[PDB]
Amino acid sequence: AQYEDGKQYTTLEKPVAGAPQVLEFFSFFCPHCYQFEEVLHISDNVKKKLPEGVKMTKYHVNFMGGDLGKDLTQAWAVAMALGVEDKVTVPLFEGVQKTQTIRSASDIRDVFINAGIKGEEYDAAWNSFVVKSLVAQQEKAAADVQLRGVPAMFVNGKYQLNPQGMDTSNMDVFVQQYADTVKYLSEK
Repeated sequence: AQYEDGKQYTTLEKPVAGAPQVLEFFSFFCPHCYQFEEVLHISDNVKKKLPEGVKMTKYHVNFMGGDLGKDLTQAWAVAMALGVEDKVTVPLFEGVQKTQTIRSASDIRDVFINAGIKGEEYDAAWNSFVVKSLVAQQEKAAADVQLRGVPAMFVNGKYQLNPQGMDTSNMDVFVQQYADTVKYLSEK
């Protein structure tokens, strides 16, 4: 076939019921994730090719960057709860990997403050039980597919994108191939 199990995607031996339709995992410590965000705009290009009625989910993971890696998963929960993902994603990636100015929870917080979220609003969110359950959801979704690598994308809790099996001569071509694959898996 043109799309083949083990080529552009793999199948989960243990499918995850009730899983989000399009579920992406990343870490602000993850070099390919930086690329996926800043250079390739993967999430964005997938969305433009997804059918009507499909929801897109993106979660942070703990297993990179130790203590700071966990802080970042809680901060991403804050970002989701406040709806400010699109204002902090780029400065978080650059603060962690480019300028290396993020070294503590306080520096993460500075990024939100500079993005215009208020101190009081950030700290309240940070400490809220709504953010706690949001952290739990990120961990549970990663746990369900026993996730040991990022970037990662899963479609309908059954299929896993396999970017290694796509050409990287050309970044635009890699992205379209990636997105068409999601669309194909989406319709499966």
